[PDB]
Amino acid sequence: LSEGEWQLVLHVWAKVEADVAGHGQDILIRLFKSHPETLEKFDRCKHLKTEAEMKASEDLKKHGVTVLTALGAILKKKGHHEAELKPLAQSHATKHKIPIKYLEFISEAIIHVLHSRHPGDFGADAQGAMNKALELFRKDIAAKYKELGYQG
Ligand code: HEM
Ligand SMILES: *Cc1ccnc(-c2cc(C)ccn2)c1
Ligand SMILES: [Cu+2]
Repeated sequence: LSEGEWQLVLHVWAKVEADVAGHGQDILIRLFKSHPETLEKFDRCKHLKTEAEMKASEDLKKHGVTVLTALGAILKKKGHHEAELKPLAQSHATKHKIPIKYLEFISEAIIHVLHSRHPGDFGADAQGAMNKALELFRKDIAAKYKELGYQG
């Protein structure tokens, strides 16, 4: 990414940081509605059936904050994120067993929520920048997955 593209990424991410939990809720709800098979990866989660139940779930809201906190730290590294990706690849390859296709699904949900909530800060320039940033994340975590023996 160019420096300008990183700045577009972090500009819209600052909007996410104004209410991390609400963004995380919308992102995970979009993920679970669009790809319900991902629900099975979480404990005490398959039982959630309606959007209202999903919005009421403290576990879901906590999880969305966990995801966005870690992703935001990664994005702020502007690609220099090997030390941040290392523990994530470790757990997601060997314990949670999250295939790259699921990381694509959550990337799509992130982009959907950012476009829905911040269209003025998420035009084609910023969309493409965020696309590139999330593609770089997925590329680098996929390489670490394989180092750990996981071909997902
Ligand atoms: C942007 C992508 C993602 C980020 C930054 C992220 C980040 C994290 C972090 C920081 C944790 C807690 C520490 C750890 O266990 O490593 C975690 C836990 C977890 N993640 Fe991810 N995650 C991502 C995507 C996903 C996806 C797409 C799934 C499933 C479809 C998933 C499933 C899980 C599970 C099952 C846990 C265990 C925590 C729990 O639910 O008890 N992750 N994630
Ligand atoms: C429904 C859901 C979504 C995301 N995370 C969870 C969860 C549940 C527990 C018991 C612990 C950690 N995360 C649930
Ligand atoms: Cu969780």
